[PDB]
Amino acid sequence: NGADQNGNVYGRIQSAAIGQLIRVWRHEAELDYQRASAAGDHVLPPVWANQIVRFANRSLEGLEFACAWTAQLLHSQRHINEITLNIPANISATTGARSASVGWAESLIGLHLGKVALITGGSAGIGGQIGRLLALSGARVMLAARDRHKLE
Amino acid sequence: INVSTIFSRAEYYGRIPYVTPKAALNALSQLAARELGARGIRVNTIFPGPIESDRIRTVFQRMDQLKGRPEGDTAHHFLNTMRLCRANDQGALERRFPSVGDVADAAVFLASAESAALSGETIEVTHGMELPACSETSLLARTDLRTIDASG
Amino acid sequence: GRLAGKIALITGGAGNIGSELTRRFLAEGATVIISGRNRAKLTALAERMQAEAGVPAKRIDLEVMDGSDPVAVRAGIEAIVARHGQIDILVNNAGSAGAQRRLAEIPLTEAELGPGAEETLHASIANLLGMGWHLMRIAAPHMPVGSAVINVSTIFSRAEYYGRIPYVTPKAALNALSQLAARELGARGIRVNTIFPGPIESDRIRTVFQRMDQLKGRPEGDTAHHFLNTMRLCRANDQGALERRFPSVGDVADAAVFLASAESAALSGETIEVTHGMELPACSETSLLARTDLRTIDASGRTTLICAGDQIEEVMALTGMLRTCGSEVIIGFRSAAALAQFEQAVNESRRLAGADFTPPIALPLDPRDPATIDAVFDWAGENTGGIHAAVILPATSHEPAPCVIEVDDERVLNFLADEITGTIVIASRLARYWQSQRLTPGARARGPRVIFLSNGADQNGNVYGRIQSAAIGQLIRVWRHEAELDYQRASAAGDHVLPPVWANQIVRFANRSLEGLEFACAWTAQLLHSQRHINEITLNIPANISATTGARSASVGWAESLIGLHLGKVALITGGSAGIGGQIGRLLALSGARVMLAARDRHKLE
Repeated sequence: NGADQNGNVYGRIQSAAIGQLIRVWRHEAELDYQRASAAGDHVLPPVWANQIVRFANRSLEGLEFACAWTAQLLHSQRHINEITLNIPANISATTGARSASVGWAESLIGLHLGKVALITGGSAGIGGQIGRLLALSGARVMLAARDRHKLE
Repeated sequence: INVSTIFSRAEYYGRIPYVTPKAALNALSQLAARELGARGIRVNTIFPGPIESDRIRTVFQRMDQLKGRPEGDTAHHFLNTMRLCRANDQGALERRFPSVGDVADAAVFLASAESAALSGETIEVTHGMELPACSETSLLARTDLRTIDASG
Repeated sequence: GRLAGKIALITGGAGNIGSELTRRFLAEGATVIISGRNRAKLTALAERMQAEAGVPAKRIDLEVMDGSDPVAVRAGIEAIVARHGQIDILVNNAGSAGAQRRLAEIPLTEAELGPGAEETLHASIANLLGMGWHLMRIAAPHMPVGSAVINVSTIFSRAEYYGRIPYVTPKAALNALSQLAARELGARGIRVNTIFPGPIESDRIRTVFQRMDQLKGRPEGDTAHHFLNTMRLCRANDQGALERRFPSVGDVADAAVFLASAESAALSGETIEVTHGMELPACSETSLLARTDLRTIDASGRTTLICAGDQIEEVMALTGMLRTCGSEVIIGFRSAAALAQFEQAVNESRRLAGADFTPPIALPLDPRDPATIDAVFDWAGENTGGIHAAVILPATSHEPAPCVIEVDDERVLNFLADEITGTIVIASRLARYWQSQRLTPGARARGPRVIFLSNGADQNGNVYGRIQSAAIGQLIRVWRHEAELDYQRASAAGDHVLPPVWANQIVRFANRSLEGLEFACAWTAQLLHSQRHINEITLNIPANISATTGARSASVGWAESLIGLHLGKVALITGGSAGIGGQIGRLLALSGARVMLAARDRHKLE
């Protein structure tokens, strides 16, 4: 039930049913894989299944976060012992950033944390770009130029 | 008063059509209690464990063969899940299956006016079955999608 | 009668609900031994019971007893078992109203007892948590097979029950004690059960709700109206109208008769709530599934206070991970001996690391002595500019007795005095300090952040950790409500005060991994110095760190500013057997590109 902002009871009943199904299915696949390993047959590892809940979201960015975690659980090596994973009603748990995301800088932040930088003529152009981009890297920037409005 | 089964929250093998609808029934019981509170009808749920019967013995043997395990391991495990001992016919304390009379006494408790202040609660006639009530978490951190490769 | 022929003793029967329980139990043929601190009240209850219900004197006994003293309770239990031989029903109902004051105004000593206060924090904890513990401990050796323990807890042990921490925290601790005592007594064949009555219709609850009304700065009846809204059921009144009101003592008495009788044999460790359908969050718990992003955290100008016990390793780790972010640290110990071992460890570390290793600033913080706390606060205010953040660890890291029922008295008194009372004292002092401060207009200052890092001890597991965790979690919930409403009142007054206190707890005793301590320290730093809010109270750690890839220490060093730079590319390097070719191929491989290592030698290339 990606459906949100209304509250659902059929959603809860579906969540309980699917969670029980996932639990019993994981147990089935696990013991089946041990049976196969005892038989020595090269068989696929146990089926790993999980559930992602969304109704418990009041915000807009819940769908993208849920899709990102869906891809994360699908593609990576990550395992989660619990079957049901709810989404917090307000995404104020890891900074904010909307789409965080990764694009246009993640290789950049933290490279110059702890430094102090004074740049001259940073009103616009290359000076503004270097000041801003180094500021995102974690240093403290001291923008000096003539026109006050462009600086602010 | 609805009689559900405790194995709706345990590792209960080979029996999805038996376990899933009962968990859905528990959720329906909670929601129906909420809705019928307004109209003034009390709703109560009971969780009887493995009750003394021939059918449960056949069920345990079936689980034993389907797991590929010697007979009695299912009984030993679910009896280890208990906490309580009751005096047997000879007065000795042992771990044994709860009887139908206990479930009947609890049910007549819930039905009668003596249980007026109870609504949507759950009582377990289980001799102390210790099972995980639920397995739930929340996703409080954003996804790291840079290192994910999904080729092929 | 269902209870005929059995020996039933009820603690705190001199009160309202206790009298109802005594009357109902005697109506069922049970022999009732009423206990209490006042001989006159028990005598009056016995005589009124005999006069009204016609009970023969042979079936009522008086045991004038101090429940908070284990030695006196032991003597009384020996006397009662000498006079009767066996006890069948143990009704744990006694308790006090507790100090109805805020954390910033809670009484610590007898000299601080103001108007409206009947006892101190220590007295409340002794009269609510420890007394039942001792009662079980010395009753069970004399409880025959088939006996029953019924303890009447309160549903307000899982709600925002304002202004009454000494009344709510020991009750949650008592609930945890009830579960674990039921688990252990299952081996001895004694059932243990718990009742959660909601608000109980009486003058006591009315006065309590009124006091909450003034202390909240709210109109009369707001608390009663809210708690009436929290329930589901409506019952027919004396006029037949279907209305919501508090459940009566008779319903709780009927539940107790059901549980005490053999009809409830199959019930062990369960909970029945006579609440007309109370709607409260059963628990607030999550798990940490992703590793910390510590790169963006800057802790300049902040001060962190570590209130720790005898564990040196975790203090070292916390100090290191805190100096990673550049925050200043102040450290206090509950015992001077552990401070001496800390000094010896610091001496060894300074010898090994040379002169550039700065020794941590060490001070004493004994919870029993407010003077040490005040002195450390003044020292921090004068040398570092005030305390901004606090982490609190348990009183001891040593493992308590593996059981809860065979432990001796001195150990129980130690755990009661330090892990429960001391934590509340430290929290009260911290709240007072942080609420005394004022802000200069136009400045955005951050609210205090408090982190209780509980039994980090792993690989063994223990029940005292669970009890402490429940107590601290309820303390955190009620303290958050306290600080929230305090900030609302302060803002209504136009005063620039510090933002509301944000407290959280970190549990570790479920983990089995070696890297658990580093992960917990990293999450402590992240929760302590970032801008983030986690609305949950307790945050457990996964038992095996297989939640986010692996990587051990992930960490950040030597790679992260380069990973993913050239994703999706294909690169062929020539002559990459060793040297600059090997380095460039390796680092590009970490960059997210696909590498074909080409050179002459097979062995070096492989």
